[PDB]
Amino acid sequence: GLEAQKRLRASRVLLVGLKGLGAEIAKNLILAGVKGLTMLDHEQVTPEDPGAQFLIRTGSVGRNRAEASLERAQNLNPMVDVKVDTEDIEKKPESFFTQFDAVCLTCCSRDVIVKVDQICHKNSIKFFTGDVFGYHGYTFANLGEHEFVEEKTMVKKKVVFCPVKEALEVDWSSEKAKAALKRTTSDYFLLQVLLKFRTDKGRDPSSDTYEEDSELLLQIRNDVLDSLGISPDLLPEDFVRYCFSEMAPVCAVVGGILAQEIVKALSQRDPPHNNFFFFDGMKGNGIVECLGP
Repeated sequence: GLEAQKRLRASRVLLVGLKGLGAEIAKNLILAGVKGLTMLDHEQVTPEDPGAQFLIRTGSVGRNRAEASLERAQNLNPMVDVKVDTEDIEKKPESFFTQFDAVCLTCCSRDVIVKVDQICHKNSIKFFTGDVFGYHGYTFANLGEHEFVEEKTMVKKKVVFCPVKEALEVDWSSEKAKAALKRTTSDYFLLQVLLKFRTDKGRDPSSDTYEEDSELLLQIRNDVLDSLGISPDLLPEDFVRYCFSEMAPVCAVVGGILAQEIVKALSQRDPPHNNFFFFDGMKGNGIVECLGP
C-alpha cells in the first residue's frame, strides 16, 4: 500500500531479547525500513548464541548481546535508526515504552510479558511476544482493537484482541472449552510448560544440562496439566527432546512470521493472526490459535 508505507517508515519498534529469534526479527524489520528499531538486551553473549545468530561476530562470548549485534544490524539498512539498550527491561519506567509504536518481546519471563502487555494496552502500543525452543516456536499478538484495510475494493475491517494474561489462562472447565480442547495444537500447553521452566529457573532449558532440563520439564508437564485439569498425555511424553537449544532455521521461520505480523500491524493491512501462531519444525506445521476470549 502507499500510505501504508508512510506509516511503516515512520514507525519505531522496541525489540527485547537478541538471541536467535530476536535478530531474525531485527533483520526483517530493518530491511523493511522502519524509522527506528531499539534492540534491548541486558545479557552477555553465551558460547551457544552464535549457533543461530548471525548478527554477532564469532568470539564475542562475554560481550553484551545487544551491543555485539549493533554493527551488523545497522549495516543492513543505513536509513534505519538502529539503537541498542543494555538496561534490563524490568528497570524501564512506563514512559520508556510510549516512544515506540510496537513492542516485541523474546526471552522474557511470563510476569514480564503480562506487565509489558498491560503497559502497551493502556498506551495503545501494539504488543507482540515470541520465542523458540528447539524445533518449536510461537508468536503472540495483542493489537487491542485493530482496524485495517483489505481487498476483495477496499474493506475497512476491525479485529478485537485480548490481553496476554487472558490468553495464557484458559478455563478448560467450561463445556465449550472441552470441545475446543480437542482441536488445540498442544504446543500451547508446551508453551505453558516452557514458560514456567523459565520462571522457575531464570533460564531456558539448556543442552549442557539437558540432563536436568528433561527432568524439570517432566514435573512442569504434570504440574501445569493437572493444575489446568488436563490429561498429562495431551502433549508428547518425550517433548523434552525437541524443545532444546536454538536452531537457525526455526528462528528464521518464526522470526519471518512475527516480523510480517509486526509489519501488518504497523502498516494496517491484511488480517493479523489472532492471536497465537505455533510452529513445529518436526512436522512442518504452522497453526493459528485464538485463545483467551
